[PDB]
Amino acid sequence: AEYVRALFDFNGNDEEDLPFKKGDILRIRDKPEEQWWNAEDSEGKRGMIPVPYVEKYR
Amino acid sequence: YEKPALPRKR
Ligand code: NA
Ligand code: NA
Ligand code: NA
Repeated sequence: AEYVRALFDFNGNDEEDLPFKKGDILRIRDKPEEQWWNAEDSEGKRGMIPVPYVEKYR
Repeated sequence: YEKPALPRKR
């Protein structure tokens, strides 16, 4: 699995999006676009995330 | 500190 960590907050402004807050660890599910990836949070919610707002989890 | 640009969608 591929995990990322949020660097910034994201409100989730389209309904496909997954909102998140800085520090959230998210699992990457799919990369349909270069900068928008499908991700899942610690509650199991899913949606699209802006890649610029996250880093590799390590 | 400064937030990146929110990227364009397809
Ligand atoms: Na991994
Ligand atoms: Na927000
Ligand atoms: Na969703």
